Amino acid sequence: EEQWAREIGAQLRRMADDLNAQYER
Amino acid sequence: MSAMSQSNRELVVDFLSYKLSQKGYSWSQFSDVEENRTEAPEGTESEAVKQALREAGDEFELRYRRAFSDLTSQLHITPGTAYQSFEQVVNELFRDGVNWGRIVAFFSFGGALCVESVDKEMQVLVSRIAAWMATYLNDHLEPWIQENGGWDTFVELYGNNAAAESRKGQERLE
Repeated sequence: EEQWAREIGAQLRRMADDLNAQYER
Repeated sequence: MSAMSQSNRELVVDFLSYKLSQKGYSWSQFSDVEENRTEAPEGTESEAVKQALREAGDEFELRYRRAFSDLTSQLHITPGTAYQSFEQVVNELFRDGVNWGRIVAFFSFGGALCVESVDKEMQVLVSRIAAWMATYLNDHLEPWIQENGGWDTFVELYGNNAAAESRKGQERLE
């Protein structure tokens, strides 16, 4: 399995979560 | 498979090819960094979306104000465990909701992991990332990101026109 996948998804969504700010970070 | 996703697949490749171009790797012809298919006029929608995608393509984390180093260190992948990573990517990308943020995150990260992935998996790995990027974004993200605006927030980011006539424009009549 992929134990490092924890960051491949979490760390990916982390920065992408900035979308909630709606342009205005 | 078939839902209007040509410009989306050509766009992701334009940027991904730009970062990989520094190393000299391209699936299209070892050189492109543009589209090699769309052939837009560059001054009506393609130049506006392309320029906005770049400006926000580095605002994913904003001066690295979210997490620590995790886009080059270690990096695990292989033909048998990578499936777990992909399933986690989309699942986690659905945290707050698949939006324009998913594009900026996959831009820098996808290029920062691709440079190390291709060098650890030949030119066969990145060649899949380009196709899978479209299959996944089209599977459940094209209509989602567009439903909330997606490209609308991108152009408003590089254009700063969010407080001009977009707020009181598409929030009552449209």
